[PDB]
Amino acid sequence: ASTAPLRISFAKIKEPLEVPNLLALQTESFDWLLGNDAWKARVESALESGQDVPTKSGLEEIFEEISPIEDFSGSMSLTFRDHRFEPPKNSIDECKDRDFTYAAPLFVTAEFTNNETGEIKSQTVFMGDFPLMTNKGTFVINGTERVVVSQLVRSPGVYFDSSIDKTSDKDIFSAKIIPSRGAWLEMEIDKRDMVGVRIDRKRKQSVTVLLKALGWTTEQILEEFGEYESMRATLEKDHTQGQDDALLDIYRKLRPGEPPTREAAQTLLENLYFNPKRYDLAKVGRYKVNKKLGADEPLDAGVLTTDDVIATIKYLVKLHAGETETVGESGREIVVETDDIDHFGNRRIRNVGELIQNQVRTGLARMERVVRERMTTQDVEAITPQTLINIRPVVASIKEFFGTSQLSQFMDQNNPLSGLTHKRRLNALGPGGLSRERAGFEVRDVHPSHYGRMCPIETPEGPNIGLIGSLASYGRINPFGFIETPYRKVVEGQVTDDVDYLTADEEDRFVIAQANAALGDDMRFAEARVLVRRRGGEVDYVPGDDVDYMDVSPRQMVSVATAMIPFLEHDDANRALMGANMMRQAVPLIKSESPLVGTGMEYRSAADAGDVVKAEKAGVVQEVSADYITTTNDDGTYITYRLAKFSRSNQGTSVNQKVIVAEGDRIIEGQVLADGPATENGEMALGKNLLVAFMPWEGHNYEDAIILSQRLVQDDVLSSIHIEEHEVDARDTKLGPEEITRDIPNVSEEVLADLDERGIIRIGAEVVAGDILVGKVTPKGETELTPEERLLRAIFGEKAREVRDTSLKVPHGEIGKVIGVRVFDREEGDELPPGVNQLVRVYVAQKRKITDGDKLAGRHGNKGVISKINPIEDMPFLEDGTPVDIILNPLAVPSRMNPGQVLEIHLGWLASRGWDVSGLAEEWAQRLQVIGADKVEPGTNVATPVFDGAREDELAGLLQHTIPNRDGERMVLPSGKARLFDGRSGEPFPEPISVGYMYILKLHHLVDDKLHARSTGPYSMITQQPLGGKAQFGGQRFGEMEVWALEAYGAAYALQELLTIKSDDVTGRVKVYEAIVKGENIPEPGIPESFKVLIKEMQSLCLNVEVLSSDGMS
Amino acid sequence: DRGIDLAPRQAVEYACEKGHRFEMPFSVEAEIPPEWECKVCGAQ
Amino acid sequence: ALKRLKVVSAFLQTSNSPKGMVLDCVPVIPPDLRPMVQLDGGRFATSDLNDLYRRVINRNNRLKRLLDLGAPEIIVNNEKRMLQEAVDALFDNGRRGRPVTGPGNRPLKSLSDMLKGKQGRFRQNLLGKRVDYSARSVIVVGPQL
Amino acid sequence: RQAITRAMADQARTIRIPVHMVEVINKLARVQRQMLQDLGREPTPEELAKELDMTPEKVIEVQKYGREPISLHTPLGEDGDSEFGDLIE
Amino acid sequence: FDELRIGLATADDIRQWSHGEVKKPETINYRTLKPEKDGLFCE
Amino acid sequence: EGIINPPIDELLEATDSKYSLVIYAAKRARQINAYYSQLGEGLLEYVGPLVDTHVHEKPLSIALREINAGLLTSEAI
Amino acid sequence: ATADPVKDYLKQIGKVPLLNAEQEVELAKRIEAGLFA
Repeated sequence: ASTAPLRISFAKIKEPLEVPNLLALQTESFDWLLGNDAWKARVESALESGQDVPTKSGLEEIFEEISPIEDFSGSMSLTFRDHRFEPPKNSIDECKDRDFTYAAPLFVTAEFTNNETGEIKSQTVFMGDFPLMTNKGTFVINGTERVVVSQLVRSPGVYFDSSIDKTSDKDIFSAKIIPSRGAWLEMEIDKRDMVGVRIDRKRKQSVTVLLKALGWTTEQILEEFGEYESMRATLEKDHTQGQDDALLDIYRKLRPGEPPTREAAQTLLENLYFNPKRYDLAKVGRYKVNKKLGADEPLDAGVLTTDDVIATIKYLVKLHAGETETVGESGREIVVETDDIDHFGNRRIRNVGELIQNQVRTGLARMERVVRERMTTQDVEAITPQTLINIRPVVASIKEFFGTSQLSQFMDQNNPLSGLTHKRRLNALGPGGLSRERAGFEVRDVHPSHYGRMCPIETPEGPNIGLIGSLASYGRINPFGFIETPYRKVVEGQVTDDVDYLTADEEDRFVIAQANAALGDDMRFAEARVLVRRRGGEVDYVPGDDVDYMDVSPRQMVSVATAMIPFLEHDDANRALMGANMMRQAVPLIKSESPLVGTGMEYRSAADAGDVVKAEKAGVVQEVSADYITTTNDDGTYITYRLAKFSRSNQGTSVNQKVIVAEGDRIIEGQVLADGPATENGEMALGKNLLVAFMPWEGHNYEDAIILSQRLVQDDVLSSIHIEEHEVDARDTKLGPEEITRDIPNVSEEVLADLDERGIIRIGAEVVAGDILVGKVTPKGETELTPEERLLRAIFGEKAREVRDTSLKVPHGEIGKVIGVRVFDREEGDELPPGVNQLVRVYVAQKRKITDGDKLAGRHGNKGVISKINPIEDMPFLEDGTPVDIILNPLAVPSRMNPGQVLEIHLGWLASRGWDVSGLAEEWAQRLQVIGADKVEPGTNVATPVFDGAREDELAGLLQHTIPNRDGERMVLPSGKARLFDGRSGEPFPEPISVGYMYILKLHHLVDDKLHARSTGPYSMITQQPLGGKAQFGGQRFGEMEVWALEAYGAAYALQELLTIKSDDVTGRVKVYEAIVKGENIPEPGIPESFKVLIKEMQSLCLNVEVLSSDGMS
Repeated sequence: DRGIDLAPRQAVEYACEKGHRFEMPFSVEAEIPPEWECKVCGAQ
Repeated sequence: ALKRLKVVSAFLQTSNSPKGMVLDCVPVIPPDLRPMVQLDGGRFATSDLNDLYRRVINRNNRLKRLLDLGAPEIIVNNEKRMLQEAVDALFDNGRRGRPVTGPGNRPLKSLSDMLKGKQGRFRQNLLGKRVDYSARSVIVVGPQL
Repeated sequence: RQAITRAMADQARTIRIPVHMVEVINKLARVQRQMLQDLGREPTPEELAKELDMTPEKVIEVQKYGREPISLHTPLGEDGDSEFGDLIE
Repeated sequence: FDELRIGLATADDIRQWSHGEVKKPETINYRTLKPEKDGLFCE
Repeated sequence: EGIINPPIDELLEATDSKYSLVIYAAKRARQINAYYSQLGEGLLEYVGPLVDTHVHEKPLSIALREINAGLLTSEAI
Repeated sequence: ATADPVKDYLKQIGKVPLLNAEQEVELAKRIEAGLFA
């Protein structure tokens, strides 16, 4: 009810289904893995509701899969019965502070059973520190926050492909059986009018040899397989016969060089495919095989039998026959057709639970290997379950997954949208997936089965375009793992209040309507002719009662980040992609205001973010403060919500949390207590509302640039807090331990004026470039004093301890206030890495204001650097003396093809000065009256849903009926433009210029860190070129095309000196610096050191590389 | 390297069992060792 | 015969002997170009050339030890084979068979593996180099210039 | 076993460690693993020192010595041309 | 610099370039961090 | 007050080529800058600034002004 | 002659005759015969 702030909605149609939890994709999966109380509550709720749901937790399944193993004699065994968890030894803030991993100990009950002695040793053994996902949906390891993205992967099963070869001039068919982990077999038919089998693509063979090597001999093969000419041609051209002969043939073909053996070949064939251990097909693989091949009730879990391969033979030859409808072997009537790899029913997401389960399974397999090695070298009656098992591979595998793996990614904490997008992304890269190098056009294309399952807009625009996509707003997850999506059930044209979630498979056999279809007073269709989609994504319509499923919302196709944009349906898809890809880069500001125009789901995109403080239990507020909110609940318990103030996110932006509740107001469950970063009043707020004037202005906004007032500098509109962290530690090296101290050598006393007694800068000390923060002195450096330095030391007198100034100093071009210092000591109880003794952390924060070169952007993909911060009086002001806050080039919108932002500025102007429409007796007036957008006070935020937004007629009519401000005269003409004066000249601009209020974002591609320059800094070691990087004072790379351009100019000298003098000439750089400082001319260049490295490399590959001049050698 | 006077150097000839002869310098104040390696084959 | 004559006639006209196709000595990179640099925290970082040279030297020492005493022909032949394969891996890790991985993640980069491609000397450090006296920042439009 | 462990002590690591140092350090590693599997927690170095009857500074020294170098040519991430070797001065 | 030659480097050329035999496989001492004698990294 | 103050086509018609012009002006500027670095040694083969000189500018400016004035010539060796 | 010389070495071991007790004590006696000779 009163959970969200007031936002006037332009939605014409209702939503029977609300958007589900935005963090279900992480929290639900990890609850499945843990088997906690929430997961068992969910499974019992689904069981009593009849919904399909896994009854096995992610760890009890992985422990029951590890069967009681036996030795070669089959005597003694160990079994892991039950697993349990203990409360973590550290709090979440404690782990986030002192570089700990948020983990809890994992305990399992293990018994050791030997049949000969009848001895059972039941024991509880510590298996390792198990990391836990927070309620926020993130993992806190090593003090940082890392999230694990879900991974798209090919579903295991049987895949069936069709191709045409130009040389063959005939259709060739291919059959694949790819398992979850086991070996893969490839099949193809009529490559040269014969059919063959590939066993890991090793050697040439036929299909008949595989059949005779299996349980069937010749007569049943020629009997059952009785209507295909090509395969019996292959059978008759095959010369060998007999089961043992075929077995020795496949044994010698797979691995030549050894004599054939019946038992060895049989065991190898059993272990390759039929082994339950090495071919553990997942539940998804078995389900897809019995779905595609029609196997009725095959073992729900297990390895394939010969019957699966025989049904594969059936399906392949039936497809090659040409007919498409036949009865499935050992089953019912099925369909026969080839399927593409890009259909989204063939793509399954590995969520965080399945990935962590796989890593724990690999660690457990290594542990079983170690223990199997251990039992064979151990005696009975002396083995304890605490002893023989080793948990080192398990924790090693878990720490290898959580650290330095491509799925476990550093969480982007620019703003809550970036967090939600990161936790909602689906990745196709990483281990067990498709790499960027191996990608192609087919996988990246949007499939017609992506509707409601994956967002077609938002995706990285770099080299990996379309490889990484974001989950749709309404997308759910199967128990199996496919991506589901809701639909409203339709019966006899009377749509009901029932919802069914359809995979990418059931979406083909049905026909899907639209949520934009009109309905009458009842739930019947208002029009017989409705625009629908069917199998293959064909958009052909059908009239009358012929549909059977309607969408739940028109926002079903879009993600959470894309659905933020108002008037998306007017924007191009490329600029929509850019707009959804820059809203994850906008920083939060000092005080953020919610956008005046925007989609009404903006509340749900920040309420579901964990950074906004929400009430755990309903109650009343006792006291409020900027540090804590204390609420006395209804039952009587007391809870204080601690608020993070000016902490540092992973990207450096501040995460301060304002308070919006009063001293004694009512709080219900789920109510927002304290705003997060980039949020106002529990509503999400990335940027600012700025007065836009679409006109060229003296060329300072030429080529997609921005002009903006000083009114955004002096009013502190677009500014942000930037906390930068950099630390140093004290270590005991070979010469001695360096100490943090005060007596910095050979420096003036004024430099050390702002230090403490222990060598720590004061909290709140203003710092600049090159200033001292913590004073650390190097215990010893090599002393080779020249006589000049010796006599200078004799003249002045030098301190007797020989120390070198390697204390921590502020890097170049950085200013700020020291807001917090953290000191760790080895002598205290705090843990430190080996070798170090003192570790100090210093936070410096600056309030970066807007300036030249900062990158700003809208929501519709418009973007640009800032070229001029004008004075207030220079801006073109309106008819009442209101200057515009930002000036835009209007040349951008026709070429870039995003006229939705013009609609956005018009609706922003309407949302600033409200409208009074009542009794106008027009169609748009009646629509606004029945909707509720008829009486709107000035300043209230408006809501246009992403595909239900306000129409052009509504905007024009509201432009005709804006509330007056002064003199009883509205300012913007019904054409949408207003007569705009001038600041510099004063005379009015000739014709009206479009004005409005567009939400303007401030990107994190800032100018205060992009500036970087080099004169002479650090150099690389293996080659004497200057190194690179902003934090390392590097030099800009002069690439190959640069050298081509300088050759093209014919400027030999400039190119030659850029290649020799200014880099990689050790005898040249120092001489040139000396010549410049002394004032004499630049010396002649020598030979670059990289060429000498080349010569020394070639000379070591036994290549007699010698340089000889005209006279002789060198 | 400007104005620095190098130490006086003497030439001592070392011969191995394979007949290889090489010339390498020694300092005047430094002691002359009768044992050394061969630059060509590493013999005594 | 055309290819064989276009190869053999190279050794006739030119004065370099064809002995060098099979070698008895292996030169070593000078130690800076295959460095072992001290880092913060006591950790060390070494180039893979040092590891390959260490492998070759270990196997050559073991072969010398087998030739010192009386050893069976299978063992000496296997030692010479692993010596030849280690020298081959030094000159070209990954040319034949499974490359010598090392840590278990990526193959070691041999001499040639850094004379080649985008990471080679020819294309990353000779034609295009970093430069001193250079700078970079974003651009803005100035009509007053 | 003697020759195999002697060769492993002598030649496996890039920096040569003498055989008695190797047996000391891997005995310390195995008893540290025994401590970890016994009490389920990371022990302080003082406890391991006093239960092995050496000084704690000796334990710190030997677990500093017992380290494996990381190769210079480790890739940084998605970028391929940028290597770890060009970052060091 | 007028001409840049190449060819097969026979063992005589390798011994001419060389300044010794790298007889031992170890590289640096484990405590003093000083390069070894007649081994790799030899001074 | 800028690079463009010497008119370039005047230099081109004064020397009939472009790369010869740039090596010519660069050699002249090097000679001028070496004259300013003589420290009062009075070397005869090094010629000072022919055109009137400001207190602080680059010698290349003097070289371009001298050659634009057209009072200096050269020959190829 | 191919890749993975571990397989080649294992086949180079071949079908050597495993020694039951009297066989290797006789072989050890022949070792002593040759060595003392």
